[PDB]
Amino acid sequence: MYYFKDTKKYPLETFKFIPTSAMFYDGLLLEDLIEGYTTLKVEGREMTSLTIDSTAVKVGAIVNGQKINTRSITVTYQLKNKSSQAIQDDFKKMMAHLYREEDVAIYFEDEPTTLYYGRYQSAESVDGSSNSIISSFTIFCSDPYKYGSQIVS
Amino acid sequence: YYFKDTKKYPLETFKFIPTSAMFYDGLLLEDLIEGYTTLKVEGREMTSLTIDSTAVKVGAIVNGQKINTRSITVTYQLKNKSSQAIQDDFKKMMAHLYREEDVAIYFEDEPTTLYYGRYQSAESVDGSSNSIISSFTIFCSDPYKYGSQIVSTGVINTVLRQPVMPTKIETTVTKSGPMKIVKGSQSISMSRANFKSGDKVVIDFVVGKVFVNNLNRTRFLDLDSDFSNFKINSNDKVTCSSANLKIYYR
Amino acid sequence: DFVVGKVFVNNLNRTRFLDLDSDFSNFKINSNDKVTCSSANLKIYYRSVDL
Amino acid sequence: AEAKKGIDVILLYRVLKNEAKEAAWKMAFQTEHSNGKSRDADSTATKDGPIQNMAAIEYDFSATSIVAVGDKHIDELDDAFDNSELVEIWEIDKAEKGTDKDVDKYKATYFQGYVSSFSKTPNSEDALELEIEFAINGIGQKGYATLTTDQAEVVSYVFKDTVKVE
Amino acid sequence: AEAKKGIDVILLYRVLKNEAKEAAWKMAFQTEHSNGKSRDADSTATKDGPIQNMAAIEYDFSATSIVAVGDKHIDELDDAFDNSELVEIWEIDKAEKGTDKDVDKYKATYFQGYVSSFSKTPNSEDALELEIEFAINGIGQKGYATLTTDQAEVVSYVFKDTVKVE
Repeated sequence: MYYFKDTKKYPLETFKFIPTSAMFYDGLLLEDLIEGYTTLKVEGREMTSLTIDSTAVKVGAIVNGQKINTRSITVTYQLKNKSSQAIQDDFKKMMAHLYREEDVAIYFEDEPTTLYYGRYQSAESVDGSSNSIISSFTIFCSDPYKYGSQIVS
Repeated sequence: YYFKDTKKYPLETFKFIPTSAMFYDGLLLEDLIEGYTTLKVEGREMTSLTIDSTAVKVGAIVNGQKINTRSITVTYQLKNKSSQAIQDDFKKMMAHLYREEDVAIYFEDEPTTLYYGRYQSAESVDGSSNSIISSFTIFCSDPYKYGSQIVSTGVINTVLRQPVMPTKIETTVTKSGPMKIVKGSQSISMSRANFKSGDKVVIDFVVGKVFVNNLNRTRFLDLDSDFSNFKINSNDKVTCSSANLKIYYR
Repeated sequence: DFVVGKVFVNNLNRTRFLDLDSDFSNFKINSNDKVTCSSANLKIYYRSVDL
Repeated sequence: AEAKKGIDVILLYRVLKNEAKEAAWKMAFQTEHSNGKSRDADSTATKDGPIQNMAAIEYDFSATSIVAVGDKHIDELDDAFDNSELVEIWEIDKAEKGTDKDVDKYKATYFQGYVSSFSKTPNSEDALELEIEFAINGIGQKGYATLTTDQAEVVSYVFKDTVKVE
Repeated sequence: AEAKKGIDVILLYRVLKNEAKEAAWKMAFQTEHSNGKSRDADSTATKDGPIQNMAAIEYDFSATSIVAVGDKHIDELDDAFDNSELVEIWEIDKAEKGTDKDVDKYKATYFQGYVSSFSKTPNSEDALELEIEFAINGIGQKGYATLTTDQAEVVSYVFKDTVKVE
């Protein structure tokens, strides 16, 4: 965010603030491509659920299989601009960058040694009457594993 | 809490174990993570049924009955100070909880019961804080609450709220000839078998086989015996003339 | 190769050599385990999996 | 009998992690504080009349004082609020004394909790005022507490003569 | 053992985009302002007692002053509100001083945020007042700030003689 400053003139320069839960999509930060983009929070990469198949019997049920479900990650952002024409170009650039046809590598900042596989799936409806928008988009990971660094033995 | 004076306290205080703690597969989750605490556990009190019926002119006719399974909900609280160690905490917790078969679950407020179940699913976890409250669900396909094991040599000397099925009955053959286990109006007979002295005949009920000297010898059992209807009750006597009996049940 | 399911010999597919009763996709490694071969020199690539 | 004055009830604070270094301190210039307890009563109507089912206890706590110059404990409370640490609270009554095994002790009550409010409104014609609210875990415990000599008396002057002080 | 007067708390402002051109200035004719903090606590009831969980910080800020004649800073605040620009805020206390490394500085606090209210009600028999409200980003930071010589003293008049001024 910001740090304490005196009441005098400040002659130095301050650079952009990188949030904690930034995302590397295909090796590029979205904060670098667009100057108004900011990632707020990432939810859905913490806990995992299973699926159990069973049939009813007289004194309960019999379990005959298990499966591991996929994962969906929802990322909330904020896009800000002053001109009405340029925000459409910003959205065009963002959509052209996010759209992919195969899996890619996904890196998060708060986990420096974890690797994800996923792709862009869908986006939420955005507001059409303002120049500051808060919304989210969904990433569909078909492999619910978190990998680590490669070791040779 | 415990009352303390306004003077300096020179002793050391340890962590607080809540009233309803859970031993999952023989381990306590409070001893693995330093920011974990169990709040409350729900759904282990009553059971429901499922009755099948067909509609008729003046009501309905009941033909079958079943017992529903059980689902247990556990609520916890995970707390930490850094944005990076909480991920390792979650990874540890999932490494411990995920299992492939059934396990044994113990609760602190019920020190004489045993449970069977496994982890099923979890609720969504908030992603904008370091103090998190959520829950997960355990799926129990066996809705019975068992107890300690009792070994009795032919006479039941305990109190049972419901008739139960013994797990297995080991015998040691003394006399030579056939075998017949007799109970009130119920019996299990092997009338075409010749047993020498010292054979170990084990009647296993959970699988449905009769083991003789560690071999499958179910072929000796008559077809008119009560092999699935054999249930014992309090103050009941099981006697056999050709061997000495041992009974395992809960 | 385990991800694809083939055995390569000098950049050629020769999967037919395996026995009908050998374990191919059931080969799982654990900590402090030893893997030995009497004919070649081994190199193993793996990644730690956390669920 | 005799009425009981409200000026005989005071409060003491101490941050939990410093319980092995210091004794509890008294915040200066206290004006009033409020302590309340309540239960939620759920009523079910039957053919005989209402039947009440009671719930757990909820605590409502607040405090008020005047900020003094050079007092460092307000900084401690502010830091505890910022970092979200546990705080201990003692409610001591000066009108009750112990008899047999507690001769120099007063009746008191013990609490622990967090800090959930910190406000101050400075105007152009009054003195600075501070208001604090707490959120309390568990159930408060009862016992007897110790008050030091300097925290239980008020200072005043005595007779003086009419000569130059040497 | 002296109370702290409410007059010794003042506020300073500055627009963020002019951080390299001008120093922070002081609003004229300040009357009062409100500064509050709070956390929202969620109570979970167990068999041993309630367990409280804490949330993030919420800031409530406001200020009130009297409009002066020929002041150009009110126009700056109005333009900042119209164009939705960031503003810096200082809350300096005049009764606290530093000893070792902060010799001529006062204890203060630093915030950044927008403007979300701008009201004035001119009647026919009173002076004109202004009320402002703020929305604060992030968490406030603590430090020591510098006050210049003309922002900390009040003008008076000095004794004169009865002879014609030359």
